[PDB]
Parts: sequence; structure tokens; C-alpha cells
Amino acid sequence: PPKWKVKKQKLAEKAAREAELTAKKAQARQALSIYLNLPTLDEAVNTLKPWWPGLFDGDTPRLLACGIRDVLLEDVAQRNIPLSHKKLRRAMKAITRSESYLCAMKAGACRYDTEGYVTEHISQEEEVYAAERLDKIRRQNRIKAELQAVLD
Repeated sequence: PPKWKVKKQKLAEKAAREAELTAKKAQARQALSIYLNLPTLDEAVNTLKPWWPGLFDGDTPRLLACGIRDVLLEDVAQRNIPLSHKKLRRAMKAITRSESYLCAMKAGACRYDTEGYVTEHISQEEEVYAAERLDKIRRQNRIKAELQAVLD
């Protein structure tokens, strides 16, 4: 058909693609929301490592002594460390739910306290638990990686 007619059509198509794309990114954003409720592993490690370096081998979190949160809370107040119970709790969750931490939970593996003492050994029941959580965590991770790529 005419030229002004074609130029207006091509401009509409271009606007469509650009509105469509912006639409799926907004959708990916909303879907990703639930997967970003906890701090990232790097953020979690950086929250705890400065105060309790014994809990880390380099940047890698060691398996944590049972009930250690209560000890960390006590230490935060004695040292007047700027860290709320909530932020402590969230960083610990990000760590114990990471693939690396879950992979380390094998029968006979050691849990450590802040001074480097072994407090418990991982049981067969904890190993079964970890393998199953790992199965779901990886699925969640693949979903958020895909969604993030939509955004990138």
C-alpha cells in the first residue's frame, strides 16, 4: 500500500516488540520476587565472616554447630556488633540453604563453633535431609537463573 502507510505500520510493529519485551521483563521481575527474599550467599558470608572468621574456610562456610545462633547473639551484644537478630537469622539461612553447604552435609562430617571446635558429626538422617533439600534448592536456582537472564 502507500509509503506513509508502511512507515506507520513498521513503527507500530517496532513499538509492539518493545512493549512486549518490556512486558515479559516486568513479568520475570514479579516472578523473581519470591526468590530474592533472602540475602545472597556472598552478602551472607560478608555479614558473618568479619565477626566469626572461624566459621569460614576462606569464603566457604563451614557446617555450623547446632544452636550456634544463640552464641552469636550473645557475642554481638558483648562486642556491640552492629547486627540485628533478623539480619543474623537471614544471613544464616542464606548460608545453610546454599548448594555448597548442603553438599557438605555428609555422614561423619564435622560441625564447628566459632573457636574452631568440632561440636557434632553429621548423621545419616541429616545427610538424607540435605540430599533432598539440595534437590529442591537446585531447581529453585535454575528457575531464578533463567528469570534473571530474561532481565539481562
